[PDB]
Amino acid sequence: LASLHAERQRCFAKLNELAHTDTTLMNASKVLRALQVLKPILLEGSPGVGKTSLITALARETGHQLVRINLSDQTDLMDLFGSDVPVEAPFLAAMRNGHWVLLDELNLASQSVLEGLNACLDHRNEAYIPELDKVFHPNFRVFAAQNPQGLPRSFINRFSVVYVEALKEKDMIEIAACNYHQVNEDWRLKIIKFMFRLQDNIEKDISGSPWEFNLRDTLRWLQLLNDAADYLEVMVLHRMRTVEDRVRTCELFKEVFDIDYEPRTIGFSLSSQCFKVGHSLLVRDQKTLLDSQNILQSQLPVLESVITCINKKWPCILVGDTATGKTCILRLLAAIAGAKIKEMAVNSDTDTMDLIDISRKASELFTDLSQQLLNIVIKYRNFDIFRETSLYTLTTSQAFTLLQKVVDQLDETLVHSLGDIHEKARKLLAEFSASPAGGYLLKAVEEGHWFVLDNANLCSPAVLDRLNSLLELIVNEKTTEDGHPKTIKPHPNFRLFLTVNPVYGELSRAMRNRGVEIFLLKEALTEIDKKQMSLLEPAPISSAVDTLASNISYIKYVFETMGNYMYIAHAIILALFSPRQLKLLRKVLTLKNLVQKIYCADYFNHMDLKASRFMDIYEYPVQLREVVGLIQTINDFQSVILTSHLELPETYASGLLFVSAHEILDLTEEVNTYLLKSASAVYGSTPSLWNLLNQFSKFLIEIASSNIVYKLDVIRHFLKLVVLWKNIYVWTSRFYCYTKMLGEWMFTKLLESFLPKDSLEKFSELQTVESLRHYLESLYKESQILEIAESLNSGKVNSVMRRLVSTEISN
Amino acid sequence: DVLIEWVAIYPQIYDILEHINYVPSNTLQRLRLHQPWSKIDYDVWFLYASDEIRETCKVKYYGETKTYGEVFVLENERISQLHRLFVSERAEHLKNLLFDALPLVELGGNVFFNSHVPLPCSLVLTKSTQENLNRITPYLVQKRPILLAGPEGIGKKFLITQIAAKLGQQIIRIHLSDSTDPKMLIGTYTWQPGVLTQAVITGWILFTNIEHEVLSVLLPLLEKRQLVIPSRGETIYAKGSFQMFATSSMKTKILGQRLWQILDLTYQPDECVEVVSTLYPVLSIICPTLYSVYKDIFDLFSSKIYRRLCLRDFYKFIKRVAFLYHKVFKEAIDMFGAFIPSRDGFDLVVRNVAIELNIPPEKALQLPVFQNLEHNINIGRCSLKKLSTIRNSYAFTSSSLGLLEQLAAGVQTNEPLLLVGETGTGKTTTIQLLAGLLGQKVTVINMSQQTESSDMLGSTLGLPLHERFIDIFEQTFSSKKNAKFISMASTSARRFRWKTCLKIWKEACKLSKTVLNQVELRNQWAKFEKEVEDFEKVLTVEGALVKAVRSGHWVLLDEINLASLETLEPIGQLLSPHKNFRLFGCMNPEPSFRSRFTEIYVHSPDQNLDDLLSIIQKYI
Ligand SMILES: Nc1ncnc2c1ncn2[C@@H]1O[C@H](COP(=O)(O)OP(=O)(O)NP(=O)(O)O)[C@@H](O)[C@H]1O
Ligand SMILES: Nc1ncnc2c1ncn2[C@@H]1O[C@H](COP(=O)(O)OP(=O)(O)NP(=O)(O)O)[C@@H](O)[C@H]1O
Ligand SMILES: Nc1ncnc2c1ncn2[C@@H]1O[C@H](COP(=O)(O)OP(=O)(O)NP(=O)(O)O)[C@@H](O)[C@H]1O
Repeated sequence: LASLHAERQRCFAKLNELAHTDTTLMNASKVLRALQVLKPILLEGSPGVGKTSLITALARETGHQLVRINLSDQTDLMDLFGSDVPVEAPFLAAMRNGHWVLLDELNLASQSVLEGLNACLDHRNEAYIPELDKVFHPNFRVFAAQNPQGLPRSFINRFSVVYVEALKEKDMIEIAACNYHQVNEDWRLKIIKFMFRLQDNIEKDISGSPWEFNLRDTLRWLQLLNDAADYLEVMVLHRMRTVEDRVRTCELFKEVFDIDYEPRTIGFSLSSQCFKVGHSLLVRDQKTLLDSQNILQSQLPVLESVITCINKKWPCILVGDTATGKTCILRLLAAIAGAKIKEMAVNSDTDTMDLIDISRKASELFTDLSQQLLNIVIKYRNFDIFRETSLYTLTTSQAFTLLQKVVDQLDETLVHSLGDIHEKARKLLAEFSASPAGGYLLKAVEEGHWFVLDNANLCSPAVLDRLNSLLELIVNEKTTEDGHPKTIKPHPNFRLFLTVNPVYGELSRAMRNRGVEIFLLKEALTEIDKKQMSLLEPAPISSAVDTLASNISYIKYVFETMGNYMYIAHAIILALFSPRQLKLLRKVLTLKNLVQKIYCADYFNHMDLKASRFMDIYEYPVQLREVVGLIQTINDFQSVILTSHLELPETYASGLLFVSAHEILDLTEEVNTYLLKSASAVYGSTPSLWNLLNQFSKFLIEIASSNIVYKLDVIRHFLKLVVLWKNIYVWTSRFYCYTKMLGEWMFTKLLESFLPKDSLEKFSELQTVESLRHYLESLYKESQILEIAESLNSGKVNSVMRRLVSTEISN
Repeated sequence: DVLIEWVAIYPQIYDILEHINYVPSNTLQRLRLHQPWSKIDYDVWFLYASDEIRETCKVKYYGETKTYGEVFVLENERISQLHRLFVSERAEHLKNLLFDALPLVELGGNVFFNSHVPLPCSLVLTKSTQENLNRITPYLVQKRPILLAGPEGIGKKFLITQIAAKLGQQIIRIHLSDSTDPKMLIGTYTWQPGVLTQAVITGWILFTNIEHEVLSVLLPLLEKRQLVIPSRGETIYAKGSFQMFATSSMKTKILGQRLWQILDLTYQPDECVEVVSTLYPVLSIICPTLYSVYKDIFDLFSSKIYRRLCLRDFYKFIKRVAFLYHKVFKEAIDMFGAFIPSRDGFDLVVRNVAIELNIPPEKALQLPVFQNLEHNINIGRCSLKKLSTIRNSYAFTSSSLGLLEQLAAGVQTNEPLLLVGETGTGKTTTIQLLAGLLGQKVTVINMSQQTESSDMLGSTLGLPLHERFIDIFEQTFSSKKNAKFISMASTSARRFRWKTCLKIWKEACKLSKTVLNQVELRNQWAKFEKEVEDFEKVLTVEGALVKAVRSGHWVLLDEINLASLETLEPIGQLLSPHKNFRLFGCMNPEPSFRSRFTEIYVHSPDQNLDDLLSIIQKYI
């Protein structure tokens, strides 16, 4: 451990008894001390780094060329001394011209090339046995990548080993200084200290895996921050699988970051141009898969965390445990995205050549002809003609009928764009009577599909190593011709999505240290289990991957999940459904029947300038492009409305104010038995109650429809009077006390209490606290309705609506 | 026609009736064509995109009314109410009612329609097997991949076999193993036909020993009825009855997720009726008295029970009793406990048997040479019509007579047989009685060294050839003192390091091209170069039991008591085309291989205090 550092001091004690970055400069100072003695320099360091600590130092070293000799399996000694020409070289040039010869992966050598490198390592000119007698520049120091350990004890005791250490914490801040443009700098120091103490505390207890927690994750969180402290915790502790360890990690997050890691509830907003969940959108643009698995709403807490990982072009790792649903996560994600999922089950002890004869090309030609005809008939839906017979033939060696295909390719500009691939491949296919000579990911890395290395726990370390060479893009193949790599940089829409399981061995620490680990588990929420196992029941909730169906689905659900009442009901119901769903509910035209009146009155005045506050209020904070979600928008700024601004919450209560106002106003138009007597005595005698009601209800409808009405927590105090006028129209002798109560809620701006001042002074010209009873009854019943709707929003029992009304229930 | 109305209501019986003859329509091809893999090209509105193309296309006459596209929500509850109503048996009566517009409607446990053929249909029952056929009618109608994990010896392979006999299906039964290549999966090159690919091509199928990574090579078929043909490059539409049923009694595979597992169960005493069903002239309960004798054998076992009396064992006793009953049979069950390494224990088995039998014939308990002319065997209440007579030391002692009579009784019945002992001469008795009957061929596969594949089934060749030809052509093109070290590195690299020599071929081919009686050698260097390039692209059998079973040898699998898990040999035993094989194995002292071979112990045929005079006479 680090106590060896202390013991180094103890070592230094026995020494004393005998008597570009910062830490990177210390390691480079060690390598400079190493070069003072003529031997091979080995990098005896922990993994994750690579030879960058020597790939960079040559630039600061006296013009020393970087012979990065990537010593591998297929590497003969004749590929390291050469010169064998019939008369009638990188390691060779490095033996000729002096250079830094970076020998990568000595442990992966063939053990005579190992003997050749053992021969070459002499201080004096080499006199090789194995090919030629000797191959004598006289400073050609050769550095050695002592890879993840293997090496022979003679080759690994003739060299010199340099211990490459890790990164220091203030030095990690120095490395973070290249990212601290869009970073609160103290929050940057908090993220760095959080990852450091997280690994230092996780490496001392029960929590299972190796639990790497490296600096690449710190820089990943920092560069995740710059695209707007919650998302950092979400995708840096969704990857703790055991829930008890997740609780302990949240406790450590409170210990360091000093907050409460209440889970931001996510929600499935699935519109046409975008499907989005919880601080993550997706470019849902041309759709290939046409799948058969449903939305799986309980997986919504992690389906987002890979969707963000699908957008940040990070390495997708749907890691975790078996049969919990992992192929369906990536299936549904790139199914809604349409990103052409295609999978390779790399656990069959497959090889690196497996990732990177006439009739095979003929069948591939028929399939690609069908694909291009499909994309053709997508846009310009005009074609038919044996072209449809050409299509039927396309989905149908004795392949002479393919020549008939080219005849159909024989007989416009869209036809020109199709025949660009088609006539070219078919004119090549004219050679289907000629001489033959007979990749996996290199198909998808050059096309635009999304690749799924499924079940990929146990294939090989080195296969995933050659994958991780492409993880960080340019790909170096070997199926090219002579001397050129030709890396394919078409990575746009090409995502390495790797499943795993815990049954076999875990993914190796390199690919763990260079990816976005994302566990999964089992929850089975209510509508989730209703829709997943729905083959007996009548309905799912989100029953498609097409939004015009999902709208009528959820609108058929929550307008059927509804089971002085209907106020908070109609308010929350017309508060949780989407605006597109609001238009749809109007289009689809007990309490749901009366909601059509609320629909007409809402399209009159749901959010006239309340939407202007929401737009301007919504606009200052980072916000979406359109109007898809509302209560999820209310739930979505869950840290922001935890900033006490309440820009989104006050709109929610204002909606309740408008609906309750409409109820009170229709009741007052009905006012247009003792109250019946006073309202009649508009036309017992000498009324005082009727004006005392009608003017205050006019004050209500005034408070409904107006700029400061938008600018009006105080809306709760007005709603207290709304419940009060309700409770007096129910509580319609006691006129003096009831008037004193109305005067208290006035004692709780000019006009909205001025009308109470007029009606009260008129009633006093004529002239218990149970308002808290039905008031707290309304608070509690709306809290119940808030939970019953936040079910159909996400499925966990908490909300910004819920925490707000809970703190209101403190009063 | 409109019976696709109830298309996915019941299982794919309606889809199979469509696969007889069906066409599309607007809402029809909207409905039935949504299967897990196709290419649409008739209405690709559904699959082209989910934007306002698909989000706003059309749908013709959804309840005979024309909504737009998302009438899926009109239908993905309408079909779900039917899927609820079908939980309320007469479901197949409703399906046969629904077929009201007369094909090969097979009944069964529930229903089928596999219009291929009937079959021989042997293995019948009206027992716990009827409840097993009830438990497996459902998924076989639903065409998910099934499995079966009951306890051993229920005839689950025979259950699936007779189930396929109720169908018009031929269960190719691949006993996949932990040494399987992708050959009988798909074949190979360096383009082969393939076996699993052939059944996928032609169309049920059965696999066994699945429990003990090539499972993933079949997982493409299990996700959807199509395969990963990597070389030919075409997934196969498996458009028949390709139900890839398996068998193993555990749960550890991906099929534990993927395949709809099921649990068989068998009431063993109904075997009493079963052999009564099987052997018609064993209608006496002397059969069931022998079942009681098996129970008494179990009670005597429970000096060391290295065997377990089973319904397979009782069926083999019924087999040997059937071999008898052409013609009492105390000797029959006396053979049925011959695997008993104490002769006192043999006597106790005899006492148990005589308790089940009539009075004491100990005369039979210690009871001949031959009548060896043309059906040239008659040894010991058992004859053998030997074939193509060929024949050292012959007809040894009374113990040898007993072992020969026991092996005769085994050979007449077409069973497996072993002999555990200490001499290494049960094989001598085996080859002796082989030739003394006829001698088919003693294919004495000593199965203790070549572990498991070389019994069952099954490269510097061109390298020395090309080393010779390139030595000759560099002798022709270049010179001795000129290309000397080039020749020496064409040599030292040729001594079985056969991939750097590709460079010594190629660069010499380059200089030979630069060397341009003449044109003949030019084409010689050119063809040598092209052949070397074919090899340098290439640089990056017949089983003995199979040759026997096609030939007609005697499979003397010796030393099975020191082998590995080569249980594919027991599967090949469980296969039993043939005329007269002889799997007379030879142990030497396995819980299911050694419980499937009707064994006969040896009694060290040297000890009678004057029988050594017989072998001493034949030797001296
Ligand atoms: N949207 C969904 N619709 C239906 N089933 C789903 C859905 N999401 C998850 N599932 C469940 O997950 C299964 C499909 O994913 P799954 O088969 O578990 O992949 P996987 O087997 O977990 N790959 P692995 O990680 O090796 O186990 C289904 O059979 C259900 O049990
Ligand atoms: N209903 C039946 N009708 C006729 N024979 C039957 C029936 N049920 C069982 N048997 C017999 O029971 C025996 C079962 O042994 P067998 O199938 O040969 O090995 P096995 O039991 O399949 N080994 P395993 O596959 O693991 O069960 C067969 O010989 C069948 O003839
Ligand atoms: N049917 C038979 N007819 C004649 N002799 C028989 C017969 N069956 C067995 N024997 C005798 O049984 C003995 C078998 O012994 P054998 O196995 O040949 O000796 P061995 O010690 O194993 N040979 P070795 O491998 O050198 O040790 C021989 O004496 C045979 O003659």
